[PDB]
Amino acid sequence: MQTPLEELYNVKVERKVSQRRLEELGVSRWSVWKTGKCKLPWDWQVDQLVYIEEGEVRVVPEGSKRFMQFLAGDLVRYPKWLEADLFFNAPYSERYCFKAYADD
Amino acid sequence: ARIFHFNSEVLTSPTMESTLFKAIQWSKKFGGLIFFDLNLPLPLWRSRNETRKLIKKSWDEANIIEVSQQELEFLLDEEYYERRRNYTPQYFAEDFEQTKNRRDYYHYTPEEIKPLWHDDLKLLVVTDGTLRLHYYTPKFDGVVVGTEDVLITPFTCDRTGSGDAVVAGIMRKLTTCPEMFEDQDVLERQLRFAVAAGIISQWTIGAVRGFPTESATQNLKEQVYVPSMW
Amino acid sequence: TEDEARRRNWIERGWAPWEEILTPEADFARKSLNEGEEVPLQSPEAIEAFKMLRPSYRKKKIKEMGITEDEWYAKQFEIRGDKPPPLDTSWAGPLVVRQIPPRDWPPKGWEVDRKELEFIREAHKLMAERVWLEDLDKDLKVGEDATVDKMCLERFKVFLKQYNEWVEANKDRLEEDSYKYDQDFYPGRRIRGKDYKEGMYELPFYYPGMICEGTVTTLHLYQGAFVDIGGVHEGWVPIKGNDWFWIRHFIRVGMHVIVEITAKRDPYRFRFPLELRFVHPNIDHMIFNKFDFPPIFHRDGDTNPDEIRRDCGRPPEPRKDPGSKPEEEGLLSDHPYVDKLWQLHVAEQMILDDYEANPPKVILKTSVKELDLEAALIERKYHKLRRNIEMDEYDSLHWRRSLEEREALLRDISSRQALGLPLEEPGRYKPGSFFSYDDA
Repeated sequence: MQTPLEELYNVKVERKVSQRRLEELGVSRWSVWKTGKCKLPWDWQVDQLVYIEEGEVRVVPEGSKRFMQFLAGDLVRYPKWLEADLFFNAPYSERYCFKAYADD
Repeated sequence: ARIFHFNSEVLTSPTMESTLFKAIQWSKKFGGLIFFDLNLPLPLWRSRNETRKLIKKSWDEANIIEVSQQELEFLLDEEYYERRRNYTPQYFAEDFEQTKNRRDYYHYTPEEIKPLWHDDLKLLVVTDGTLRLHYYTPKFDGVVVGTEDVLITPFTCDRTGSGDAVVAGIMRKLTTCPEMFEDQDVLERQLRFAVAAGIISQWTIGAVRGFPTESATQNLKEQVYVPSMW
Repeated sequence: TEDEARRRNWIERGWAPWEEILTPEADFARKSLNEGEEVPLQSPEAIEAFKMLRPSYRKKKIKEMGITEDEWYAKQFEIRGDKPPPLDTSWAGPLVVRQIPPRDWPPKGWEVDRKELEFIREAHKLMAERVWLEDLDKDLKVGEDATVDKMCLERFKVFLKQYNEWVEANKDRLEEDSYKYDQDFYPGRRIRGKDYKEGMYELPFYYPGMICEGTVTTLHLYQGAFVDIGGVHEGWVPIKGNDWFWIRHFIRVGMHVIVEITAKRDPYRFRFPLELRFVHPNIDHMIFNKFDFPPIFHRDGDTNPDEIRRDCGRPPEPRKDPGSKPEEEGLLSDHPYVDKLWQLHVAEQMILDDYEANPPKVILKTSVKELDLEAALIERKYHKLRRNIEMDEYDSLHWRRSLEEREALLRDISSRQALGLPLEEPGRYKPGSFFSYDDA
């Protein structure tokens, strides 16, 4: 359809995050997750903040024919109750943090 | 001869094309009418523009022209009429008849036919098989409703040559009923004879083997049509 | 009894005694068959219906009544039965309005001066000002004091300047999109072609809360009344079913009404982008059948049902409840990339073996350029292996990710249970009736 997937699925993105915002979030203390070329299905049970440090991921929501692309330097907030397949085609590295209600 | 008849197959030969236009000159000098039965061969279906240039000279020399529905749409615009047939209203039909989803028997307007009309043309006939015979004259136009039944004899039906029987039936009535050119009611009644001849021709394997006689054609016409349409 | 069943058919099944305009033959059939099979007709209705079987008798009857034939043809299309109590619409005080720019200006993807926009947006705080009917007299401006130049409309005029700039730059594009997406015109679609006139209001000119004067143009038995409010889209008052049985006496085509905009929606997704309610006449007491959701289009690019329902406000597709609590499930530690590492591990080991020796089926091609043979050969000559250790560290990262989600989930559960917030996505998971080696 005409509406982008990020708007439909409430995937908040902050492409090209400044270093000041990273330190406000305390990204340097976040855990590290990395992968190579693979496919990851996941259903988010809580909100997750992801800061991509290397590579890119293409996110295909359940039943979708389109994808959302996030690149290194982007800060992504995956919403609670989201079901999607994450696709990687090259080395990928990220720092993540799961957020409960309130929190951040 | 009062009617000179030829097809477009002679236009594929350089020798016949030169010979054809000398025959037309003699026939017109002696008062004969020129009947162009298009029947486009395989090469002439390649492109509209090349075919129109190839047939234009012979088209202009003809007093009577018979074309099929497919040939006419190919010569004018094949995609426009294909889109026209495939149109379906989104919410509701424009009239009750459009709800029945019946077969398309579109009657071309004389303004659509205008690029193909010339001064010497007396009668243009567009054949949708034996189902419809659209006729066009300088004064009037209309359609003759016909029919077909090859499923009545599934093992002997063969449509080959039925187009020739329709053309032969037209020429049979044109020579003996000269008022067909000027009287619309007379023209429609005589064209139903050509419809009947085409129907019978489809009931036999082989074109020549299955061509019908006059009495058989007249019998079928009176059986198919109500007496007021004879 | 034959009072609750009739009421049940009206309320539950939408029954209404709609008029049946019968031909003389049909009218005679119903009046005569009530008497018997082959009997002398006795009732005055059936006797008269027998006479009416001849149109010559009807013409004689019409002339004796002094009316024309067409008037008689129109008298048969008359509503039978009793009439509803006539409407009595009372105004709840005077109609007091402001000229407030729509809150949603400008449209998405259209750039305007943000300094002018903030000047425009100042008028949106005027809705908080209180107005009392005991006060619309103290300093009322009338006559020569109420000319347009005397009024402060500066913030609305800046909106008009931006609106006209947007109209002149997007008018042709919007009409082109209407032809691309909408094959046939229908009330609620964009007026186009010869029917379009310059000066028709575009959708961003309207906003909920506006009061409009318009005329009724179309009545639909299953949809409602469509009102021309001076725009390129007609407004829509939702009325359907049995309600039209009485409402048809008051809502007629071509009559002038006063309407209020209750919702404005995207015309690509919703059939009727402008939703209205009648202010004058007031027919709130006559409307009983309501639309659960506004009707939408199902278009060519709509292949995912979950995306469609998010474009509108419709619930998710229900599923059977799994019957298991997500916070009580075991953690996941199998990193999806491990299966790829295993293939690379096997490819390196079989290449090393060849180096030594000669110095239902699924096939997995492996490239030599994605293998690290320099480290493998040193490990081979030195002798789990490095690749096996590499698989465990990827598993540890995946296990840590699962652990942190579960820990956040446990806190999230306690907060939601305390504040009465849903644990599962609402609409999802409808209930029932809705549808050893290691030790050895």
